[PDB]
Amino acid sequence: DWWDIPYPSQFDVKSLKTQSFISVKGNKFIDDKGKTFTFRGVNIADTGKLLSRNQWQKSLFEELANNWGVNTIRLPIHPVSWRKLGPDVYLGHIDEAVRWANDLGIYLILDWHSIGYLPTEQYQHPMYDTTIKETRDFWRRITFRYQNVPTVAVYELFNEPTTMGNTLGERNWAEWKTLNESLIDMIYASDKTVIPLVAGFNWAYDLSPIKKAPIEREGIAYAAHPYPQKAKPEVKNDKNFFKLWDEKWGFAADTYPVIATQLGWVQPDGYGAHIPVKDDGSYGPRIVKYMQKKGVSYTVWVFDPDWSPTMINDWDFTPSEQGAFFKQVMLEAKK
Amino acid sequence: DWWDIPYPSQFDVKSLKTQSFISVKGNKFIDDKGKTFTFRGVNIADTGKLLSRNQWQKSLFEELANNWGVNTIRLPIHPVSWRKLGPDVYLGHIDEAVRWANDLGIYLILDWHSIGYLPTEQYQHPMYDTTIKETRDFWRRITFRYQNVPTVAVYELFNEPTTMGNTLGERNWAEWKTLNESLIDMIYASDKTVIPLVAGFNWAYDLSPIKKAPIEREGIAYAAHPYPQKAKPEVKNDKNFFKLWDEKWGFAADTYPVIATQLGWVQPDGYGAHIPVKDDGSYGPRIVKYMQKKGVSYTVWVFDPDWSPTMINDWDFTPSEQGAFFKQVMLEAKKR
Amino acid sequence: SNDWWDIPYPSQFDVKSLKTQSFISVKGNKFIDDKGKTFTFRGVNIADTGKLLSRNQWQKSLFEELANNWGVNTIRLPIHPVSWRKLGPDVYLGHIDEAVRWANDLGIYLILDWHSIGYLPTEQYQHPMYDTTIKETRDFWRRITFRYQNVPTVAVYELFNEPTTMGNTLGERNWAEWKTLNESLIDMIYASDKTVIPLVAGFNWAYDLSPIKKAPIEREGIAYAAHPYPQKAKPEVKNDKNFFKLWDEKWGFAADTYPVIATQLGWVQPDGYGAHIPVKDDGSYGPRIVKYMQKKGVSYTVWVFDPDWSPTMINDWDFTPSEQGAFFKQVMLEAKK
Ligand SMILES: OC[C@H]1O[C@@H](O[C@@H]2[C@@H](O)[C@H](O[C@H]3[C@H](O)[C@@H](O)[C@H](O)O[C@@H]3CO)O[C@H](CO)[C@H]2O)[C@H](O)[C@@H](O)[C@@H]1O
Ligand SMILES: OC[C@H]1O[C@@H](O[C@@H]2[C@@H](O)[C@H](O[C@H]3[C@H](O)[C@@H](O)[C@H](O)O[C@@H]3CO)O[C@H](CO)[C@H]2O)[C@H](O)[C@@H](O)[C@@H]1O
Ligand SMILES: OC[C@H]1O[C@@H](O[C@@H]2[C@@H](O)[C@H](O[C@H]3[C@H](O)[C@@H](O)[C@H](O)O[C@@H]3CO)O[C@H](CO)[C@H]2O)[C@H](O)[C@@H](O)[C@@H]1O
Ligand SMILES: [Cl-]
Ligand SMILES: [Cl-]
Ligand SMILES: [Cl-]
Ligand SMILES: [Cl-]
Ligand SMILES: [Cl-]
Ligand SMILES: [Cl-]
Ligand SMILES: [Cl-]
Ligand SMILES: [Cl-]
Ligand SMILES: [Cl-]
Ligand SMILES: [Cl-]
Ligand SMILES: [Cl-]
Ligand SMILES: [Cl-]
Ligand SMILES: [Mg+2]
Ligand SMILES: [Mg+2]
Ligand SMILES: [Mg+2]
Ligand SMILES: [Mg+2]
Ligand SMILES: [Mg+2]
Ligand code: NA
Repeated sequence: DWWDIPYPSQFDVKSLKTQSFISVKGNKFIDDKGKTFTFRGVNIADTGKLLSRNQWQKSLFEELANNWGVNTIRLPIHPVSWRKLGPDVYLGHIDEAVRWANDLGIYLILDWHSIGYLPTEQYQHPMYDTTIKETRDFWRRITFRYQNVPTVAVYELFNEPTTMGNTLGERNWAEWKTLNESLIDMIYASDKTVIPLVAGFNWAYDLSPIKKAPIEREGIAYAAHPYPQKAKPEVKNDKNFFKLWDEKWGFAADTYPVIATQLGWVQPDGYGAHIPVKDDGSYGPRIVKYMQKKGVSYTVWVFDPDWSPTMINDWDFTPSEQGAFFKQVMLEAKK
Repeated sequence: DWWDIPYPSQFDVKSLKTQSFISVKGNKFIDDKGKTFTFRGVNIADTGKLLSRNQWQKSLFEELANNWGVNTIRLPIHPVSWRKLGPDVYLGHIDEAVRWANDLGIYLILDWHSIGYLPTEQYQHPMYDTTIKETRDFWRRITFRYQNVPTVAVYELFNEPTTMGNTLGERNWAEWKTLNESLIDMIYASDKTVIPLVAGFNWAYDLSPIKKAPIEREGIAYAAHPYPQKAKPEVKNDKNFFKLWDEKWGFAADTYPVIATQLGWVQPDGYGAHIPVKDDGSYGPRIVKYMQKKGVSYTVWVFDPDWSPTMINDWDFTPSEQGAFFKQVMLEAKKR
Repeated sequence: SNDWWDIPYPSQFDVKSLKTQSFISVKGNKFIDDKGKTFTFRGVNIADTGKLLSRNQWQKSLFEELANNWGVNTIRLPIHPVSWRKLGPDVYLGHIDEAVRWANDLGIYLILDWHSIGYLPTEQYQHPMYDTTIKETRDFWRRITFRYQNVPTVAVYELFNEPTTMGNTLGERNWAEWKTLNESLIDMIYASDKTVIPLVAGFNWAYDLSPIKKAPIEREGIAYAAHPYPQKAKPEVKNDKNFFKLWDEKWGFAADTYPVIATQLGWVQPDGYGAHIPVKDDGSYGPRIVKYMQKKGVSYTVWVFDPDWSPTMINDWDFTPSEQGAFFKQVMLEAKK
């Protein structure tokens, strides 16, 4: 009977090992000793995708933490999967990830993984389909459940804002800013320790609206998705890419913390190659140097052998080209 | 086939015996002879809950009208139940209630029983989940079906507005006022005889925004849900409670009619007792004294043996502590 | 797969499968073809695709009968939201593809009509068969516009059949709100295919265009809809002058400035099959509305070429004409010559 459906519960914080909260201070993330912190890690696939082939298991997190140098895993929660498993079940699996990550001393970014224009509720593909109501309810449920959990560090409100050339609606920063502020307010009402992560347009590439109209809330960070072909100089060299990246997103790191929550590449004739992820490989060192110099955090897309661009070519973790490259970067940074 | 689905029908007003319309005049409800009317009664449970145990029957209304002194029953229509039964079936059951109530000379308050913040479509619990679209459609359908029906006196638009400490959204009176005004316009386009009942924030406790920004429509009343622990005076007496009640909701009764559409208590150590309904029993006399001196209408929550605070222990109507108290209040008021 | 991550991205209609057929465009108050010649849409509604499928009447032979024997150059498809949901987008679009091929084979054009009745801003409607949301409406037009990019056969996107608040029982009718919402739909459509013709309707069931004099839709290439059923205008004395004047006041004036399509019109006898206000008439309306539209150069699609939905143009699927059917058949055959 519907009147017997129970009220929800909160994650048991006493079940966790000691782990520092991460906080925002100025343009930096800091730990609870005030030391500058950067998120460095990978995306994995949606929980439901992983479960379907029995790959949702602690051993995945152990591989990443022990052999790939990560301190962070981004979970791209697809709305269609949230519905298919159902909130109750999906949250039970996120609980597993919290325990696994906490045991390894690594952090999670929870990403509401839609692509499109939330104010008109139009999207790139049905797997990303959602509504304002459902998006708010997702964040309400997450915020309540993971109150006071240091492991869950960042709430990435809406993966990739885009109107696809205004075919989805009229992109309007004021409208999107207001909606983000509304989501932030629901979260902060419930847990002030979490870091909301806000994205710009052009699939989370273009932060330039914040130069004059930044989100008017404290404690937030900005996302950036600097895939190789987002910037399109004729002469492909460091100086030209840096000029273009500076203008569209890199400038943000001067004032706010930035997480490049997707980045990566595959050869133009490789597996799952498509605009804007095609590159000859020179992008790898370029984006890493750029982020290193600016102190930008990152999670590579994607530690999965099916979804592209892949970091691994099979579930024995055989590295792809970009996987081998980023593996060494992250291991060296962990050292 | 969908193109053969019929258009809706209106309730047959000739099926009813004579019963006065209730109307709003200034700060009072009145009947069709101008006599001041006070709604005094109870909530019963959602229709679907009652049907599930075969307790949706005229006998329930007879018990209340004959033995408990009520002149009003409030029906808390839960959105999840509206969906589960479906509109067509649920309306057929409301039609039964209308006939039963009319035959007994009592009135109905129809309550769209949600708890949360309709402008952001976020709620306390999924049983209350709704949308602006579904809420409008509920009122559209009700207004059409029950046109010119005196028995159905009050349309209580949204039971308990709350943002749960702004976890559901940012409470904003202007926005809420505007949405109620939109709903009222839909209703009044269809039936100007009905009384809309509008609620404030803090679970329909706080009407204070209306001091400066009242709903800009005539013929409405305001809800109040003055549970015992809503007001929290350090020193618990008539003076301090009356002052706090005055400030947040009682003042409204100076200017508009007010229905306390939920009130009641359970002893603090009682099975199932919770904030804000815990009380040592002194609230009963105090809230009744306050309401009586201000001429405030009321429907006790709840005449059900399961849903708390209960007025009865079982379906033989054994009164609970608050049940026994309010029964004697209502029987005495009916004789006055 | 039954796996959601394997669901393909959508595809566009194969424009190479089509015979040559001119695009129709808007220029001033006229429709024109690709030679610059003034074009007039003249044809009929048929029923919703799902209704027709249910009895195996969604057939090429229906389009052939109309094009070959009834003088039409246009068919309007009234896509009901409940049917969109019942068949599902993917399947419904596959059936629209059939219509595109049929119409192109015959050299005739389609008007695609998102066939709801009510007030989209509040998402409240006349009947559940018309029920929709802003989200679903936008998505319909997004999908349609993508699929039929660069397809001349598909000429007009009729955004929302019949705006009405039913005496403000559905919401407060408000031109500014409605204008803005139509502009929003147009922007999404134009971002995907600038060649299409959006068709915008006013209140009172797509009858009152008068608000456009000072508050027209602020986009180029727009046509306006009117549904001038016989009892919409109510002159005290029934004669040509009084009907023409009332028609010009509420909608016909629009044709002086913009192209207009009367996407529903027609009548039945007051004691006839399915008779109801506002479609009852003794027949004098037929010559009147045709004379008026021909003077103004107004395009039209009669409601409806179906034996079940009323007012009918035919009594059976052998195409035996009803009173209005025979009348309009003669008019359209003469106009085609
Ligand atoms: O079935 C089609 C195709 O799917 C490919 O995997 C997809 C990923 O490439 C895709 O990654 C994108 C992110 O979701 C976006 O946020 C970002 O804009 O772009 C990323 C790179 O495209 O994710 C989806 C799931 O969201 C995957 O389905 C397969 O690799 C490929 O084999 C297959 O043909
Ligand atoms: O299943 C949990 C619990 O349900 C209890 O019954 C509930 C009622 O107590 C509850 O009453 C509330 C009103 O609906 C609200 O408007 C008001 O704010 O607060 C009232 C409580 O003080 O109603 C719900 C249905 O809406 C009932 O489920 C049972 O009493 C209890 O035994 C059971 O464990
Ligand atoms: O089942 C009831 C009744 O349905 C009739 O068919 C309906 C059509 O008459 C109706 O046409 C209307 C248009 O849809 C509207 O846009 C316009 O305002 O009014 C038209 C009528 O004047 O369409 C619906 C589908 O939308 C049909 O169901 C049958 O003709 C009748 O026999 C039957 O009893
Ligand atoms: Cl519970
Ligand atoms: Cl576990
Ligand atoms: Cl964009
Ligand atoms: Cl803040
Ligand atoms: Cl009876
Ligand atoms: Cl509140
Ligand atoms: Cl406020
Ligand atoms: Cl008024
Ligand atoms: Cl109207
Ligand atoms: Cl207006
Ligand atoms: Cl334009
Ligand atoms: Cl009629
Ligand atoms: Mg946390
Ligand atoms: Mg484009
Ligand atoms: Mg009434
Ligand atoms: Mg008894
Ligand atoms: Mg076209
Ligand atoms: Na579009």
